[PDB]
Amino acid sequence: VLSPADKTNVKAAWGKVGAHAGEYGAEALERMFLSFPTTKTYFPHFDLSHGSAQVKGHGKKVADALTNAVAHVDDMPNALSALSDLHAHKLRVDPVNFKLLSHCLLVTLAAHLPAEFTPAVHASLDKFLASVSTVLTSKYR
Amino acid sequence: VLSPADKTNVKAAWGKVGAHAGEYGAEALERMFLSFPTTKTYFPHFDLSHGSAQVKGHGKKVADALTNAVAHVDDMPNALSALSDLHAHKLRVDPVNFKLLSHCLLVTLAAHLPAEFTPAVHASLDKFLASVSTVLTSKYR
Amino acid sequence: VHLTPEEKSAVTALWGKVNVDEVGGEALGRLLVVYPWTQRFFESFGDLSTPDAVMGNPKVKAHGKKVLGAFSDGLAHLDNLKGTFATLSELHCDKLHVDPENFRLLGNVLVCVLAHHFGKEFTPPVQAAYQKVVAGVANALAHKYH
Amino acid sequence: VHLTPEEKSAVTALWGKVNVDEVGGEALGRLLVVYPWTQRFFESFGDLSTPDAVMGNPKVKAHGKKVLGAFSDGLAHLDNLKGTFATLSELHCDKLHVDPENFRLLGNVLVCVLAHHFGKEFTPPVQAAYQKVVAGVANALAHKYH
Ligand code: HEM
Ligand code: HEM
Ligand code: HEM
Ligand code: HEM
Repeated sequence: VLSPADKTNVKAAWGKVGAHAGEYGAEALERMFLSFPTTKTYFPHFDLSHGSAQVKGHGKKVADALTNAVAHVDDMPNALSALSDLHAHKLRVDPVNFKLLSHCLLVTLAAHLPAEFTPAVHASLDKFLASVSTVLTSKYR
Repeated sequence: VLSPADKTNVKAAWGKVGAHAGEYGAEALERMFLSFPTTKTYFPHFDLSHGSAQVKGHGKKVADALTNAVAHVDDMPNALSALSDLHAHKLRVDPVNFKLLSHCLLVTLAAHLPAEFTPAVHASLDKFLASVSTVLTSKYR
Repeated sequence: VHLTPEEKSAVTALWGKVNVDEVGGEALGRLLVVYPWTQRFFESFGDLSTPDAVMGNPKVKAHGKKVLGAFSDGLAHLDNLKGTFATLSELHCDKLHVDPENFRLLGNVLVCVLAHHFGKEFTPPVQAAYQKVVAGVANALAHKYH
Repeated sequence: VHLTPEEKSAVTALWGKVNVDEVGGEALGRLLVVYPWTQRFFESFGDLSTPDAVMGNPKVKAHGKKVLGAFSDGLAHLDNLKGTFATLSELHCDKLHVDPENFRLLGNVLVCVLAHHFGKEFTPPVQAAYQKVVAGVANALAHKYH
């Protein structure tokens, strides 16, 4: 349930994302930490300040992982295995949180890709992100 | 995930249910109606009172499905396509209600499998049901 | 909700830049597109067949106005959100039986829509303030569920 | 919670047959086995590796006793849950920062357990009644999340 129409749209948006990916990724986190403090809880060792090179640094990682998923869009479960493990077993993130992070990514994607950010597209990304998350928590259910 | 382990107990417990299935689906429905009345909103063409033939018949229908699903626990997607379309496109059931009816399923299972409702089995029946819901709502993807 | 002043301000500020006749329908529209099961409530509206269809339905645009309006009395009454939204709560819970999760969804999209129009202006801290309000609002509508 | 007096009776009457030393564990333990992200809150209890690891853990069982404690406590004061769980909302929302949907989870497993223990004695109507007790509690502990 990532129809082609869907994959395409995803592709394009992320397409238009390019290099900004890192900063965008960073953007969503800060947005997330700021809008949902409770999530800071997983980043104790972190500098969760307005310009953390850590936060900068993580944003890239996340994005990089997002790009990669985009790329193996029909093999996520596989392209994401390692991450799924880290997230379920080692970090044990309350599944609830994935909903938050993804809402933050969208919001960011919208404020940066107005022209692309359309209904059809908004719907597609959401589904995408939904999947990525699903996969990231498959280690629970 | 329906690890092999999972697929087991599930078959174990479901098998254990056997001919009682229909009566239990009925319970499970009845349980939902009483506990989450917001759910009655979807069966206006039914007499929902305790006697309820209408409900009994529906119980059988749902019991029957969980079955073919246990059967094709591997490929429930091709197994439930028919139901998914109906629930997602035709009825637009709000996803959340699946979580409800599943809880009432668990709760019906527990009550009739005293010796059989183990923490492990409980967990496996929980994932099976969740999976089904997923298929059931996959068109919203 | 609570908010700081400079919080309560910037919400209020930005809200000022909001084209009312539009935002409501963008929001309500996108909801019926991204979370299609919500259409069940709006069956009478007409063609929801496609995004464009939904995005252009006039019952959809018109109702959106009504909705954004409620957000407006709400913005003016950040404390008494409870009281503010009380009649709506009955309507929504008691008569319509909408599931509360659906309010979080609606608010969340209003946010994507705000982000959508304001771009860089809709900074993280603005979203955060805005996040509070949407939540307050959601709660308030869910009251009669409690 | 409201609870019509026949619910009142029902509930109450049920609880009186509950082995607290033992239901408290079934519950907490099953939550740790069913919704495993919950474990992170109890690193300290030690081995939680497995259902069996989880069920034989005394620490767990010990704690489960504390939980049904608050349960009866609250149960007794349906009229005023907020007062009963004051300190609770705090520890949970404020110090532990536990997501509230989890509180929701604990209630359902408690329900599932009762069902496991009483079988047919645990009727739909009764279940309905506790279901209200549960949500009522859950809400109370969330309060300090506003
Ligand atoms: C779109 C969903 C997500 C993606 C793509 C993602 C990706 C990643 C990646 C790539 C890493 C680090 C890998 C490495 O160190 O090589 C990581 C670590 C982490 N993730 Fe996620 N993640 C997601 C969701 C979440 C959510 C919802 C949370 C909850 C707050 C979360 C919390 C963490 C934490 C705490 C770490 C590790 C910090 C450390 O290095 O100590 N992740 N994630
Ligand atoms: C495990 C979850 C579910 C299963 C296995 C299931 C299964 C079924 C089946 C087998 C039917 C009858 C199909 C036919 O007519 O051939 C049906 C119809 C229906 N379902 Fe579900 N369903 C599930 C969840 C739900 C939920 C959560 C709701 C919402 C309350 C719901 C509402 C309905 C309604 C209103 C009908 C229509 C009956 C009629 O046309 O008279 N279902 N479902
Ligand atoms: C999220 C915050 C929401 C606000 C502020 C809001 C506001 C309103 C308002 C102002 C009305 C019209 C009452 C009047 O005529 O004065 C209304 C009606 C309605 N609302 Fe909402 N609403 C919200 C969420 C939702 C959601 C999530 C749904 C379902 C997906 C929904 C479904 C409806 C429907 C179906 C009506 C039709 C009323 C009628 O004409 O009978 N609303 N809402
Ligand atoms: C749902 C109803 C709940 C009740 C009635 C309850 C009750 C309690 C009680 C009585 C304590 C110890 C207080 C003391 O003696 O000082 C406690 C502590 C704790 N609770 Fe809960 N709890 C509930 C839900 C949850 C949930 C869902 C979680 C996490 C998934 C959770 C996590 C914890 C933790 C981690 C502690 C540690 C406190 C310590 O170690 O002393 N609780 N809870």
